[PDB]
Amino acid sequence: CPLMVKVLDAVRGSPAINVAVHVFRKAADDTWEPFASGKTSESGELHGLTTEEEFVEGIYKVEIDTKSYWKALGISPFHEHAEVVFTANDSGPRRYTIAALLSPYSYSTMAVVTN
Amino acid sequence: CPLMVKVLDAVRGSPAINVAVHVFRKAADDTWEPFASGKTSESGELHGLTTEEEFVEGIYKVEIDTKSYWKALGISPFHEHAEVVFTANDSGPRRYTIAALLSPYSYSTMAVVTN
Repeated sequence: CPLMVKVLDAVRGSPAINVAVHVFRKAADDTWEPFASGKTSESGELHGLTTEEEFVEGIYKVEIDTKSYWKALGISPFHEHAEVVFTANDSGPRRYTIAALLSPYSYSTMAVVTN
Repeated sequence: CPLMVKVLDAVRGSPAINVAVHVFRKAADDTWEPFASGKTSESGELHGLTTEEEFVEGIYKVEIDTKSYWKALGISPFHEHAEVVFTANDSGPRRYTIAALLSPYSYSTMAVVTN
């Protein structure tokens, strides 16, 4: 699969489990259309979001529901959600891993694009 | 100034100068309404976006135009922009500094909130 999302918790030093993730694709009319979604696994990963056939060039948004994650742990967070917005280009490199490292008032996100 | 934005460039070890920033506020009908915009100075800072009177409670989105930054520097980055989405002023007025540390395939953002 061409798109994987990984979410980690910097407060507890753990995968961020059962985090809701929504992927959207930008439509011609510039609105965001649901594309795929899921919850992270026990390893903080969400696999299986799409297939090579379905994941065509375009602008995509990954929304990670960090607020709900923190609230279920009893912790007061700053953000409503985390967002990752990027163009998929299949000129060269074919697999995208979108990683997010969560803290209450900060987050870091990285993209690893390989093979 | 209740809202300040600070942007740094992790490739150069410097302020990220001339970075466009657009702030949106969610309206009663749930769409993102333009609220304020500006660009970072030579110190990577953006002051003057709003006033304590205008910066009412709401859900705000700070969009940092990182792709246009990397490309005005001749570089092809991953993200379209860096987004910071948060509820503001729901326990009374606060001052928010939204900071972002930029790399071509990653960024970190953090919020300092003071009363």
